[PDB]
Amino acid sequence: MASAVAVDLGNRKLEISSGKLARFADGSAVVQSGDTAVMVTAVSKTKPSPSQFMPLVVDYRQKAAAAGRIPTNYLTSDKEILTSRIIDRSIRPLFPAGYFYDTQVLCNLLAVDGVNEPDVLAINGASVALSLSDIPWNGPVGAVRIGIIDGEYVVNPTRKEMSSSTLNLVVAGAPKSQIVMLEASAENILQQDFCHAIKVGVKYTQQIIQGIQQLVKETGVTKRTPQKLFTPSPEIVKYTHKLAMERLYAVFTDYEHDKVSRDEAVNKIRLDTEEQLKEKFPEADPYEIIESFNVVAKEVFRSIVLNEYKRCDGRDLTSLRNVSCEVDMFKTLHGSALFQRGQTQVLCTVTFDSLESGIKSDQVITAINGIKDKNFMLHYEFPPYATNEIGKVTGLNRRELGHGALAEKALYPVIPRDFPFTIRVTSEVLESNGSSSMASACGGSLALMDSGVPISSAVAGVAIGLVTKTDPEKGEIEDYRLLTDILGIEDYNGDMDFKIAGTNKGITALQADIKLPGIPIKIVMEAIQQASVAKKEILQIMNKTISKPRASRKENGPVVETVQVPLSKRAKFVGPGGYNLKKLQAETGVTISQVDEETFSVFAPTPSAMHEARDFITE
Amino acid sequence: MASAVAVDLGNRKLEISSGKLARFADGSAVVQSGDTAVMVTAVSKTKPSPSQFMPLVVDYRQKAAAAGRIPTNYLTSDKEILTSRIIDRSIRPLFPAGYFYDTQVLCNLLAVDGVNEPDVLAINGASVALSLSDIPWNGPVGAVRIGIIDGEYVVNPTRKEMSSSTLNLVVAGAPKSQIVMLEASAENILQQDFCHAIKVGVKYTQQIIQGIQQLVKETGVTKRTPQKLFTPSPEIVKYTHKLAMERLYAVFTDYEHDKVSRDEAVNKIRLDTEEQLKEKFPEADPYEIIESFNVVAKEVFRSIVLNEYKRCDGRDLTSLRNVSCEVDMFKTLHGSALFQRGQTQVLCTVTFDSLESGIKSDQVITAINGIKDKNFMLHYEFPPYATNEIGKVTGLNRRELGHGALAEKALYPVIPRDFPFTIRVTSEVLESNGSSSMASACGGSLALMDSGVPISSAVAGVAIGLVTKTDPEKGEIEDYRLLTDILGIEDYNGDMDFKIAGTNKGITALQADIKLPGIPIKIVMEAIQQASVAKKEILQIMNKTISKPRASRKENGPVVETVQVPLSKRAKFVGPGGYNLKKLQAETGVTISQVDEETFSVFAPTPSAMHEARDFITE
Amino acid sequence: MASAVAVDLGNRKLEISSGKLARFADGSAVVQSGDTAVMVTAVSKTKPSPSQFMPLVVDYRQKAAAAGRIPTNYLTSDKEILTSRIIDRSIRPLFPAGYFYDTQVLCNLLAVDGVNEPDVLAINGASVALSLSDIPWNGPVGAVRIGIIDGEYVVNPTRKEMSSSTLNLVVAGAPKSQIVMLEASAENILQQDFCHAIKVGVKYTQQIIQGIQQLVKETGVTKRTPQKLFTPSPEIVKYTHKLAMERLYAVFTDYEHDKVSRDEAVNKIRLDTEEQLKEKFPEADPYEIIESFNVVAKEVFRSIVLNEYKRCDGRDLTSLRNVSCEVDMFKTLHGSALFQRGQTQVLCTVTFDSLESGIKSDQVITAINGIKDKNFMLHYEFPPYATNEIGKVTGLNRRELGHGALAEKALYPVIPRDFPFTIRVTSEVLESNGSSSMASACGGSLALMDSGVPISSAVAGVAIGLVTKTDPEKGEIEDYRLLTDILGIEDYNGDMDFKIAGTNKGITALQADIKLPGIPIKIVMEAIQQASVAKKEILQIMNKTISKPRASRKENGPVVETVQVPLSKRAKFVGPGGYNLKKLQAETGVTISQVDEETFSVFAPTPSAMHEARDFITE
Repeated sequence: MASAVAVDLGNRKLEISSGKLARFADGSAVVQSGDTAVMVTAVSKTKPSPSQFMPLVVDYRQKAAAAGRIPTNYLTSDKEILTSRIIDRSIRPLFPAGYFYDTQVLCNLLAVDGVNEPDVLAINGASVALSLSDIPWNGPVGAVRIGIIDGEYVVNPTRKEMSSSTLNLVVAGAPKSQIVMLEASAENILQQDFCHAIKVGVKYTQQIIQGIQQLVKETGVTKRTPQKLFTPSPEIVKYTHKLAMERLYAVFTDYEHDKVSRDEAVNKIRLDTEEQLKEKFPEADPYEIIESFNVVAKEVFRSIVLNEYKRCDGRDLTSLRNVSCEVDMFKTLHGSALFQRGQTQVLCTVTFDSLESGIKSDQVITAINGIKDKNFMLHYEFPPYATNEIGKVTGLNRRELGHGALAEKALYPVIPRDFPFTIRVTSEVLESNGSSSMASACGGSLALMDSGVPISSAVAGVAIGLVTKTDPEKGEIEDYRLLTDILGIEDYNGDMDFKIAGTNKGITALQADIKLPGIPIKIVMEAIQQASVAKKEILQIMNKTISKPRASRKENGPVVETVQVPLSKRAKFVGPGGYNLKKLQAETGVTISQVDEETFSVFAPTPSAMHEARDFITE
Repeated sequence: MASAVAVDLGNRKLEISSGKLARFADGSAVVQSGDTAVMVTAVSKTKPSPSQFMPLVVDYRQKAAAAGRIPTNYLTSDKEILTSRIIDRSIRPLFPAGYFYDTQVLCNLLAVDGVNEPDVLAINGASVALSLSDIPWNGPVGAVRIGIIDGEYVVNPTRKEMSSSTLNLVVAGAPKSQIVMLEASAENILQQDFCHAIKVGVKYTQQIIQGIQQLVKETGVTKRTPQKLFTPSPEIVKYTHKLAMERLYAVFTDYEHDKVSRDEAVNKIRLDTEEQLKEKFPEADPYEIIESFNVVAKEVFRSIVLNEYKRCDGRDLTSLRNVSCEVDMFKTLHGSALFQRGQTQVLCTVTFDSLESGIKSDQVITAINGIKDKNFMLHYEFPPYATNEIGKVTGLNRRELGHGALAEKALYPVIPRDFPFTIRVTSEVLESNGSSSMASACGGSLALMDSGVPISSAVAGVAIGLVTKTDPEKGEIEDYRLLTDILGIEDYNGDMDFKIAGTNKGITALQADIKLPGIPIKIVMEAIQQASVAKKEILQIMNKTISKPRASRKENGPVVETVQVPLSKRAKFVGPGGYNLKKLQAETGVTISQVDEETFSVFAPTPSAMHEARDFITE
Repeated sequence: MASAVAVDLGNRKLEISSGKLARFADGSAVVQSGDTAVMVTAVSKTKPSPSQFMPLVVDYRQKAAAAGRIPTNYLTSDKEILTSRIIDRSIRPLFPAGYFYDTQVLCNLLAVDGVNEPDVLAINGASVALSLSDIPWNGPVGAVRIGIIDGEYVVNPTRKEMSSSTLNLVVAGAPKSQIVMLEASAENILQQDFCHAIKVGVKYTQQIIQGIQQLVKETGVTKRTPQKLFTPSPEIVKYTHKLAMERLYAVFTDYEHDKVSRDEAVNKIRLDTEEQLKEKFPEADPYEIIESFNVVAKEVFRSIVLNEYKRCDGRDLTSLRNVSCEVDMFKTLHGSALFQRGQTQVLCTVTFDSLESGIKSDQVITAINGIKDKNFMLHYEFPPYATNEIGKVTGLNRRELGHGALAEKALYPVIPRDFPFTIRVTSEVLESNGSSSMASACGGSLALMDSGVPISSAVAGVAIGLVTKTDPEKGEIEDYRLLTDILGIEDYNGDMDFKIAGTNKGITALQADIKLPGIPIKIVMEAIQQASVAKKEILQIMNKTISKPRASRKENGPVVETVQVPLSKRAKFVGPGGYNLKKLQAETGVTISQVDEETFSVFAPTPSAMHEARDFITE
C-alpha cells in the first residue's frame, strides 16, 4: 500500500514513503531529501537462530564514489562500513530482549544528488522499514545530522555546508526525546556548543518520529508473534539468585581481583551454579540455564554500584584507573608511544610516508576512500592475544575500522595543514580491559609529538559507562550511576559505552553506544561533563611524559631531495615507460616524481634509503 | 590406458584422448583442436553428501588473458565464470536422480593457440572425462559453437571468424539428437537463421558423441554402484499422494493465490502431511519423507497443466503476466526505469562514465576482462530482500555475473558504436517471481532510451517453461506443454528455463537451461516461436511508456571540455608526477587526460562536477 | 615479570625479553637485534579441539615492505607466508603427542631497521613465548641464519651481507644439538661448505637455547596440565596389534601394490579391525579406536623397514623410483616438460612475458613482493584431482606458495642474468605420490632448456625420508634408516620429508621438514650425501631427454620491435592520456613502452600478436 509523508526541517523537507518498491520484504521504505533517495529493507526470519543471541546485520552499500560521481558498483569502502555501523547502533537497542531471529537490514542508494547526504536518509529508512514491518521493534527512531556553519546550527547540512562545518554530529532519537545513538566529529569545539547541538538534534528527531507514527497508523501494522522470546523464566532466575547471590557479591566486593582473577572466580560460581540448576530444573534448557546465571551475575554486579556507590575494583564512580605512558620506545620509528590505562595497553607508532602514497595509481580505486585531508590517517588493530584469545588476523574487520576511524577523528583537528609528508598513525591494542580506541587517541597524541608533528594541542579520550535501575512497569529510569573509565565487565554488564575525546579546551570526537532503548538528554549531558573532568586528568599525566612536539623530526626521518637531469640523459634516467624509476622505488623504497623537464623530486623514508637511491641514480 | 580418436568437423579436426595425464582422477580427458589443448578431470566421492542434493561444481580456469598472450596464473575472470556455468549446464542434467555425491569437474588449459577456442573443448572434455569414469552419467554429450560469417554457417569458428560473426551459439547435444544446453549471442538475427544454426549444431554434436562412444567402448568402462540413490520409495510416494493430492489440487486450482499465499498454502499441507508420514513410516527418514512430498506436489502441479491446459494462476499456456513500466524515476539519474512483470520487479539505471573508466591503470588486470566493445556493460544484482530472504551481499556471485552477462548481450546489438561515454547499465531485482534477467533486458532497453542513447531498436526478453509426461520405460516424451512467461514455481516444478530476448525483428540472446536429460529439437523450435509472440507483446506495452530515445541526454548529464595549458604553466598545472590531476579527480570526480602539449580534455559526470573542476583548475 | 638476557653472536648481540608487553597472552616475548625488534605471542585453548589433531597456526605479519620503508599495514605477502611456515616448522615438532588444543602464534614487527632481519628474530620469539608460557612444549629452540660472504661463514648476516651471500641457510636447533628445521637457498655451493654451514649454525642455536633456559629459570614456569592428551591407551593398541599385525605385514610386503591398491587394502583391514575394537572396548571412543589402528599400521609399516631393510614397494633404502620425462609437449608453449617419478607426475611450462610485467602499476603493491631478481619466477599448483580429491581451487594457498618458492630457489642459481624477457615457470602436479616440489624443480629445468633459456646447468631434487627406532625411556635414536625418494605413505608414517635440490656439482635448495623432536647432525649429513647420489641419478636420466638448451627460442616465441613515431603524430599515436596504447595492449596482448621522444619499444608475446599490433599501429 503506497503511503507517503513529508517532514519539514524546516529548511529542507524529508520525504518518507513505502509500498511501491521491494514489497516482498518484511519491511521496506524509501527516504528522500532533495534529489537523493535511499531505499531500506528489513528481513527477519521466523525460525529461531542456532545462535543464542540476536543476529542482526546492517549492510549499507553505495553504487558510486565521490558524491555519486565515480561509478563503482561494477567493482566495502570505509564510508559503507562506518555508515552500516551507525545504522546498526541506531536500531539495535530497540529490539526486544530474547529476539534470537536472523535479521538483515539492507540499503540501496536509488539516487544521489551530490548535495544531500544519503547516510542520514538510510538511518531513517531503517527505522521506517522496521516500523512498517511485522518485526517486533520498539521505535520509531528519527535521525538527523547537526552542523555548525559560520556560527549557526544547521540540521542535515548539505555536502558543501559540511565542508565548512566545525561539527559533524549525528543523532538518533526515540520517542519522549530519548537518545539512542550519538556520533560526532568536531573541530575541537566548546562543550556548551556541542551540548546545544545535541538538544537541537533531538528536537528534530521527534518531528521525524511524528511523521513515521502517521505512516504506521495509516498502514495498519500488526506485529508478528515470535515463536519464542528467549528470556529465562522468572522461576529459574529467582532460584539462581538464591544459589549464587552471596558468592557473586563476595567476588564483586573483593578489590584484590584483576580482570582475569575476577572472571575465573565468577566462572567457578557459574560451573557449580549451572549444575545445581540442571538438577532443580532438569526440564531443559542448557542455554536458558546459562542465560539465567548471566542475568543474576549482571543484577548482583549492578546492585552494588547502585546501592553502595562502589565499583567491583573499589573505585569511586568518577575515578580514573592508574595511567602511565612512554614515548620513543624504539630508535628506528619516526615516532612511538605506549599508553597504559589499567589493564588496557596500546602501542602507537607514527610513520611518515610520501605525499604520493595518499593516492593509488588507479583513479577509481582512489576515489573510493578518497584522499585523506591533511594527508593524515590512523590504522587500528585489536589482535586476539590482547584478550588471550585466538582469532582470524586476515581480511576486513569492521570493528577495527570503526575504532580506527574514531581515534583518527579524535586526533584530526589538532593535525597541522600542509605537513610535508603523509602522517600514518598505527594503534595496536596489546592488552585489553576497556576503551582501547580512547587509549589509541591518547597514544596517538603522544607518538605524534614524539615524531615532531607540531600538533596544536594534546588529545585524550575516555569511556563513560552507565548503570540504571528502571521500574518493571515502564522502562523509566528511577536511578542511575555514571562510571568514569569503565572496565570491560562494566561495559558488558552496563548500559552504554560512551567514548568521548578532545583537548583541554574542546571536544573532537564522540561515539555513544547505548544499550538501553534510549536514555534521557540529562544523562548524556552529565556523561559529557564527567568525561571532561577525566579527559583533563589524562592530559595532565600525559603532559608529564611529553608536553610539546619534538622540536625537529628524528635523525632517522624521511628526507626530500631535488635531482637535476638534463634532457640528454632523461631517456636513460627514466628508462622505457619509466621502468628505471619504478625499479628504483621497489628496490630502495624511495619515491621519485618528475617536477618538470629536468627536475625530479625524491622522497626517501630514511637517510639510508636516500643514500642507496643516490647510488642507484649515480650511474 | 592411452586412447585417442579424431572427429572430423569436417573443416577442422577435434582430437580426443585420455589415459596419459592425471590418471588418479575418477575420469580425465584431453581435447585438442589445432594447437589448443584442454584437459578436464572429474572426481566424485563415494560417500553420500550431508547435502540433500547433488553437489556439483565446475571450475574452468585459464592461465593467461587475451587469447593466451597475457600470463595471469601467478595472479575468477568473467570468461572463467561464464565458461564454468556453460559446462555445468551441459552436464548437470545427465546425472541420475538422487545422486547426492560431491562431484567436481576441473579444466586445465594445457595450451592455447589464440586461434581455436578452448571453451568448447572444455565442454567436450567434461563429457569424455565423465564418460570414461566410473561415475554414473547418462551421456555422452557433444558440443560445438556455430557462427554465421559472411553469410555462412561455420562450426567451431576461429577467434578471428568469431570477431566477424553475427552469431555466437553454443550447443550441447545428447544422443538421439537431444538438446541439453543452448547458449547464444546474436547480432539481432532472423529467427529462421537462428533456428537453422541450432539444427546444424545438433548434427555436429552427434558426430562428437559417436567418437566418444568409440572411446568408451575401447576403454571398457564399468560404472560404480553408488552406496544409494536418494529417491523416495514408491510406497511412501503412493501413500503421500493419497494423503495430499486433493488439498494440493485445490491449492493449484485457486487462481486467487499470489506467490506468497500459494507457497504458504502448500507448506501447510506439507507440515500436516509430513507428520502423518512420520507415523505411517516411522522407519525414517525425515529427508525421504521430505523428498516424497516434493515429488507429489510436483506431480499434482504438473498433471493439471497437462490435463486441463490451465496454470496454477489461471493463465493459458501462452499468456503473459500483466506488465507495467516507467522511466525517469529519479531526477539525478542519467537514465532509469522500473519494469514490472507479475510479481517480478527490476529497477534499471544507466550511468554515463568516462571512456577512460573502461580501462584500469594496471595493464594485466585490464587484459583479464578486456575492454568492453562499444564501451557498454551491464551489472546485475539479485539482493536477498527480493525473495524476503537474508543473504551475503559481498563477494563474487556467479549467478549474478551470468545473469548480468545474459541481459548485457541481449542489449549489446542495439547499442550504437562510438558513443562519447562509457555506458553502464545497472539492473537490480527488487521483487522476484520469475525471469529477472529478461526483465533486466526490458528495463535496460527502457532506461537506455530514457538516458538518450540512440539504440537502434527496443529489446525485450521472456522465459519459456516446459512440462512433460514421459513413459516410465524410456525417457521418451509422450506429451508436453510449453509455458509463456513462467512463475518461479513453474520453473522449479518445470523442465526448463528457456530465456530468450531480442527486438521486434530478430534474436539477440538465448540461455536455455534444460533440466530433463535433453529435449527434442521440435520442442525448442516451438519454444522459440512461442517466445517470439510474447516478446512482441512485451515490446508493444514497453513502447507505450517510451518508444524512442530522449532526443538529447538529460540536463544533469556528463560534459566534456577542452582546457588549454601553456608550457609555462604545465609543471604547476599537473604537479609532480601528475599529483594535481589525481587530486582533482578524487575530489571532484572529474577525469582529466592530456591530449597534447598544451591541451587537456576534461570529462565531468555532471555540470556541477565540471564547475568545481573549473574552479580547482582556475587557480 | 620483566626479564631480559643478551646472547652474544659473538659478532652481534641477540636481546631477548618478556614481561612488559601483551601480558594477557599465555606467552609473549620480544627479540631484538640492532634496532629491529619483534614481539611474538602464543595462545593455546584449554578446551579440546573438535579437531582430532593439533590445530596450530603461525601468523607472521609485517607493517611495511622493502626493509621497512614502504608502509603497507593500512592495506599476506610472500615473505609473510614463507616466514610463517618457517616458524611453524621450527616449533610444531616439539608439542606433545595428543595435544589437540587450538594454538596460535602471532608475530608483531615492533620496529625494523632495514639492516637486521626480523624473520630469524621471530622464530626465536616463538620459542621464548612458548617456553615462558604454561603451554606444554618440549624446547627451547634456538635459530640462526648462516651466510657465506666473500668466503666467510657469517651468522645472522645483515641485509647488505645477504645480498652478496652464496648461502641463505636458516637452522632451528633443539637441546643436545638436535636439528628441528633446516631451510636454505644457495648459489649452487659445495656439499662440504653447505654441511659446514649446518654445523656452525647448530653451534649458535645452542648458545641461544642457553640464554632462553636462563630466562625460563628466572621466570619460574609451571606448565598447565592439559584436560587430556589424546593418545590411545596401551590396551587398545596392544589388542589392535594382535588383531591386525599379520594382515598389515602381508599388505606391506606385497610389492605388487600401487598407491591406490595399497591404501584400499589397509583400509579394508581398518574397517574390520575398527569394528572388532568397538566391541572389545564398547567404552568409546571412535576417535581413539581410529588413533589406535593408525598407530599400529604405522608401527608395522616401520618395523619392516627397520628389520628387513626393504620398503613396502620392494625398494632398497637407496633406490629411486622409475623416472621418465618429455619436453616439447605442445607446439604453442614457449617451453614445456612432463616429469614422472613413480606415480608422481608434474607438468611444467615456461612462458616468456614482458620485462614490464615484473612490475605493477601501483608502486606500493609492487614493493610488497618486490621485483624478482633475474626477472624469474615459478608458480606451483597442486590441484585436488592429483590425489583423486575434491577441493577449493580459488584463493590463497599457503602450501602451494611454499612449494613454488622451494622449486623457484632450486632453479634460481642456474638462470642467466639479463635475459630479455621475464621468465615464468608454471609447475602443476597432475598425479601425486611423493615429492611434487622436487619434481617441479626437475620439470622446470627440462622446460627451461626446452624454451631455449641458456641455464648454466640442469637441476634436480629429491626427497629423503627417515624411519627411527627410539627407546621408550628417552627419545634417543637407537637405530634408523634413511629412504631415498619417498612414497606418500613413507612420508606420513615417516619421520621427515627432507627435500634437497641442486646441480651435478652443488646444492641450490633445501627444505627439511622434520617430524621428530629434532634429529642428530649425523643423520642430516648422511641424508644430504644420500640425496646427492639420487640427484645425480635423476640428472643422468634427465639429460637423455634434453641435455642442453635449445639453441634458439622457439618459432612461436616473443619478439621485441622498435617503432619510430614523429612528434607530428605522437598525440594521435598515444591518444589522450595514453588511451590508444592501453587499448592496443588489451586487444593484442602486446606491451608498448616509450623509449624516448620518437621511439616506442613493442614487446609481442608471439609473431601473431606483433602482426596484429603492427596493423593496429599502421593506421
